[PDB]
Amino acid sequence: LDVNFFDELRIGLATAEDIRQWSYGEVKKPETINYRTLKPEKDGLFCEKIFGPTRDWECYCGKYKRVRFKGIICERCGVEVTRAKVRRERMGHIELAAPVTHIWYFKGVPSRLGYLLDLAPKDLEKIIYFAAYVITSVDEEMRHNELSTLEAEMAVERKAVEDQRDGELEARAQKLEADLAELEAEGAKADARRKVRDGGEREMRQIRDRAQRELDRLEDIWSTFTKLAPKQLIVDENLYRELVDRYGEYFTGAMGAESIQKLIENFDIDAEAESLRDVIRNGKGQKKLRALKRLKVVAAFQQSGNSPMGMVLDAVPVIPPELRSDLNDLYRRVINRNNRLKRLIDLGAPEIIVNNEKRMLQESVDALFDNGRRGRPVTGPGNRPLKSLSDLLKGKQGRFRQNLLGKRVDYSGRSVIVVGPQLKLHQCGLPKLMALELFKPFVMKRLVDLNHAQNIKSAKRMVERQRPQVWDVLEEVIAEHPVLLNRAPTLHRLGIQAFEPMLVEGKAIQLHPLVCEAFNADFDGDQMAVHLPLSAEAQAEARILMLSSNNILSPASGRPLAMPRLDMVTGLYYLTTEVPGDTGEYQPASGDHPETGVYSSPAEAIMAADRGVLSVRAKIKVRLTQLRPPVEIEAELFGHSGWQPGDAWMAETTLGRVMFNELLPLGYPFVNKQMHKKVQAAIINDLAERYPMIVVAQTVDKLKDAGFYWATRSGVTVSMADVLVPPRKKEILDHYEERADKVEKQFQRGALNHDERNEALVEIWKEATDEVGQALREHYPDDNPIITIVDSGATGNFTQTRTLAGMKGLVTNPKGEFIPRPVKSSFREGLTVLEYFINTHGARKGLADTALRTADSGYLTRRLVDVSQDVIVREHDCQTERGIVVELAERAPDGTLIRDPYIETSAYARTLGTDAVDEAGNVIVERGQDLGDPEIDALLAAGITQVKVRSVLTCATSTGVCATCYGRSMATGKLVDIGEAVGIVAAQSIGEPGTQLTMRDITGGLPRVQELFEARVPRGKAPIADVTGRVRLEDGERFYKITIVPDDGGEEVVYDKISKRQRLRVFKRVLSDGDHVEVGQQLMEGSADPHEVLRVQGPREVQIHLVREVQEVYRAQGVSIHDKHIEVIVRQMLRRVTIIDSGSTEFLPGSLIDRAEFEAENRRVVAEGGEPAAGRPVLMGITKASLATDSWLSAASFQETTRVLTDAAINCRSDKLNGLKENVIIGKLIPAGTGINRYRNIAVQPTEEARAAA
DNA sequence: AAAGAGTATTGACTTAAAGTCTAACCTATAGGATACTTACGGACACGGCGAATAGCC
RNA sequence: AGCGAGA
DNA sequence: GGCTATTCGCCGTGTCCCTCTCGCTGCCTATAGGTTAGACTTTAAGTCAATACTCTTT
Ligand SMILES: [Mg+2]
Ligand SMILES: [Zn+2]
Ligand SMILES: [Zn+2]
Repeated sequence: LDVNFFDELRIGLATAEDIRQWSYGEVKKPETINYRTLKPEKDGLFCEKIFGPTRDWECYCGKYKRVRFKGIICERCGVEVTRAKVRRERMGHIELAAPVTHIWYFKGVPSRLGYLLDLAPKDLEKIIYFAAYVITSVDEEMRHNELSTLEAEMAVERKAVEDQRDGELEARAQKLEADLAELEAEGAKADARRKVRDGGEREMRQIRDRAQRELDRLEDIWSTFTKLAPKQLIVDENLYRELVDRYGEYFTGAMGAESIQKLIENFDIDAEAESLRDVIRNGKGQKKLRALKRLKVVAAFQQSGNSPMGMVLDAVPVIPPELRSDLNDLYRRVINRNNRLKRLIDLGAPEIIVNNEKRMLQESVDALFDNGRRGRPVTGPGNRPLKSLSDLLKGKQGRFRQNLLGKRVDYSGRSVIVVGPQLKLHQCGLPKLMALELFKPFVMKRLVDLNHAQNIKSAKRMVERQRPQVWDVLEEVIAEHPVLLNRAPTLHRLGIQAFEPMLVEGKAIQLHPLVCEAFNADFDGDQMAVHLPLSAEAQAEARILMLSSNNILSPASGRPLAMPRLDMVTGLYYLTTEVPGDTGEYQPASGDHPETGVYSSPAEAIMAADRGVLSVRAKIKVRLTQLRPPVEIEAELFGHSGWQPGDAWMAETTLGRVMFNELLPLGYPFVNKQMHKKVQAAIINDLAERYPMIVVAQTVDKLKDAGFYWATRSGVTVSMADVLVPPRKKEILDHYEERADKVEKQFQRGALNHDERNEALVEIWKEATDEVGQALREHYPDDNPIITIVDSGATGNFTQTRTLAGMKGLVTNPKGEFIPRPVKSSFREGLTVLEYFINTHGARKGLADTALRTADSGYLTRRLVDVSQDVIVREHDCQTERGIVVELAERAPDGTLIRDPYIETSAYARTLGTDAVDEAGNVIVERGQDLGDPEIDALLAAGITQVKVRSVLTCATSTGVCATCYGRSMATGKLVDIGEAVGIVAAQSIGEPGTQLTMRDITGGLPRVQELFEARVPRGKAPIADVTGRVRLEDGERFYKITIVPDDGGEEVVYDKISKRQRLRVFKRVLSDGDHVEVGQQLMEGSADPHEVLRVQGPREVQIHLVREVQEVYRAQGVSIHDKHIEVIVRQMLRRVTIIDSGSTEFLPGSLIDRAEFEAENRRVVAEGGEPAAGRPVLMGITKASLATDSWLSAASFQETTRVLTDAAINCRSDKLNGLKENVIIGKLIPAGTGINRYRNIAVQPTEEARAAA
């Protein structure tokens, strides 16, 4: 059977010997099962004598029927009596009467047979489908001697044909003499005599033409010989049969697959490989390019021990009888045609019939291995293609991406989800029936242990009728058993989290609200699947790694994802905001009474608020004795070691803020700020950074509770009366309609064309839009429900508010342009019919655009994951000096350090490569620090901008990356572990903001991202500066010519065809003709292809370019992704070098070889004679990088299955099963996280003191 | 010390099963001779190939 | 195999 | 003067197109051999039942 001894997996061409070695028999009849008794036939497609017994442990006839007869073969029927399941294991084989060629190596462009034999594809096809003869052997020296003899014999034949030729000419002459005698002897017409005479000499012209035909037929054949050599096709078999009958010897010409077999027999690989290598080394140009193409496959066969006989097949293997009859029918066709061929050869048949039958057999094998590849697919009942033996493997519905990496699983459930706010963050409701069913084994065990049932089957009966006693035991068993909750699609790592389940009454998984965002799961009919870990390892993994309370911060940007939002944030905003002039406010008036605003303790404040005296949102002064004061008050009152739990201090704030601040931990200082969602996020981020995660969970949960309660009390409701239109709307409408009418009049006088007036109206109405928006904003009070919800950060944006009251605005044309009408009505006021009809365009287009974009995003994520499927941490530190530089703050022209806007995703969570230096002073922060917020603050304060940080790009470790160079784990909040699969995390983080990554020709959306990671030359390829020099732009419409005089160098280069419509990117000032340029300044407007920038500026500059561009496109929509994930991908992109000089070491020119292996070869060859094989770095798309891996089982799982398997087979490639996809497919443990060889084999034992306790 | 039950004998009766033989009834194969002798989306990418010009035979 | 539908 | 090679264009074929879930319909005749199936005649295995003696329990 099989064990863990799978260290290496090998694929290769299977020779006929191997095929008949695998087979346990030889099916030779097209009979599946008897129509009447319904049993397999002898020697059929389901023969029990071959593939085993249908029902286990008896032969066909039944002489032996029990287990003790194990491994015995019954003499009567020959069935080996054993287990029945072996029918899924044993193979047959069909011994083809004539050879056939495997399709994959024939039709898959480039035709590997064609390249191996150097036969043109059309030619080869005509050979192997019996349409044109091919020679396979020829003669040499005796060829010379009989060529002289044959020169004499063709002199004889030419003389004979010329003799008949002149005899025909003389017969013409005599018939012409008779004709002229008739013409000029009898009385005939003046022209009729010349009619017959012209006709006669016309007959002679055709006779001389026939002569020329005979000449041709002889000398052309002689010329065919005089330069004859094999592998030479001959169409028009008439010439072939002529040659054979005249030249039966001196060549052997064949037709079909066996012809190719013979061609491969008389084919020495070493001589052809040497000749091709010589041609490449000395010959240049297109000829070299083809010769290189063939050398690929020719070397593939040379280096490996597999001979090219495997391409032509003598026997076809028979898949075991589980396929069970679409595919089976194809097999029947093959067997029918093979048997008929055998009979035809036996009886003795004309060449035509047997040749046609051979062609039919070839076509049948073709259809079997791949139906529809060549010619129309073989169709079945209902006129549909038969699912060929290869269609099982390819596509979405192929075996690789429906059944191997993705499987359906037992012990799982699914239900709709309903918000439950009463649950703790680490809990999830689970309906009683679903839990009972899922846990039916465990509850059975417990109720048999409890003696509620006598035995297992009685217990199973007990549960199947849900007897009343089986609920208490159920509560006992479910306790302390984690469960995973997935919500498809799992866009990112936080799509699946482990909760502790709890029973709930009715049929609905009660989810915790705070994790809603993590799932993006919103309660209107989403269905969340539930999975149940079983093994001790799985339960530990779920309880520890996956627990919902253990994953608060996003793995992408680390911002808290359990943060309160929507309702809770609104409640907190209402609680912590301050309303001057409210009841119970503070007033310091004296001379008549005290301030009457202060309170002894917060408890006093709540007791007053219970009375209708103190509002929760009034300014007051409370003597706090249990909340830590802010930094300044602590530093003033206590200064050094203020022990707050007993100390008291006077706080001038609102009671609501006090009630809030009690929810934070004891150590957190008093905040005293209005709780915008932003401020909440900052608070939670700081809390997670400082305090342990469990505290973060508890605080977040308390926050949710308070938020919901106070949102209920917040008094936020929507009514028409609460939606206040702006009173100045009509005046603005008139004011801007006046300009619109003016533009209409100017157009009606021909002042401007349609496009110009469309743009003018667009501008006028957009201005009107902004004006009414401003009027509405300033018209609203602050306490309004709508402004309250929007401005608190709870949800929605002011554009929606403005559309709700005021004016919706310009509506998109279904092409994408702007309707110049535009809509002038608020939804509150109610849109008119035509305004609504115009509006529908935009919404329908948006909905449509969502679908295609999510499809493309999913595909992109698949690509990125595959490329990064093997980027996992391996070492703590490589100590590599190399690093990248990040700018941080930029010097102000007046002199000042303004923090760079995009610092939170660039330098945060990075390890310093070199010690910081200040004014050539001491080190503020030395090498090897996480560079968390205080560090960057210190650097900014001291006055340093550029800092050298370590990154994955400049990581010295060959395998994966090291912990330090990668930097901080964004999710865990500390340094990375030695098993984290940072590659998968990176890719998923890039892909997650898909769809929400929208757009508004050079691309700028998800297509632009794809292009950046695909290395595709952009459409708007703006030229870039190459060498510093004064520019001499010339004027060419669509073909700007651009000269640049090199500062030092060679020759200025002019760019023949560059688009004029672009706008020159500004330089040190707008870039203009006559200006000295840089080595990288973008000349024109638009992007630049990354290959060019690489070739100009080395690997570092192209790296920085790619990261900057992708980050830009993402930032353009406001999604924050840390730079490091991108760095990981671009690192994966730059790992291969192109070979210019082969040196003398097995490196074909143009080969894409890994840099680590490149260096290894170099250190191998420096000794024993040095031949440095020069190479240059190169940038290759994500797809190519993935498909260039050293693992065929992963590349095959990825895409374009047929080609990758054919290539790997020809190379006899062996997969070492080191990646993640592979380990998934074969079902052994991934080498990542808890699977690597340092954790996978930990030894655990008690202590000697513990043994003493025993 | 007595009685009842179990562990044996033996014969007597009984029924499944099973090994021949039949028979008859399906079942698989071959053959049929006046003369006729031709069907019925769209984008990316690479590799197999138009149009040109110059040099060499 | 084909239809329709939810997220 | 013509053909081929080194240089461009041009066109054709192949590959890909997110995930998860729910319900419903689609001529004839002649030979020879197998074939089990079906009944007859054996068994072989099973069931009943008389009898009696010995051992254990009350
Ligand atoms: Mg929803
Ligand atoms: Zn048998
Ligand atoms: Zn490193």
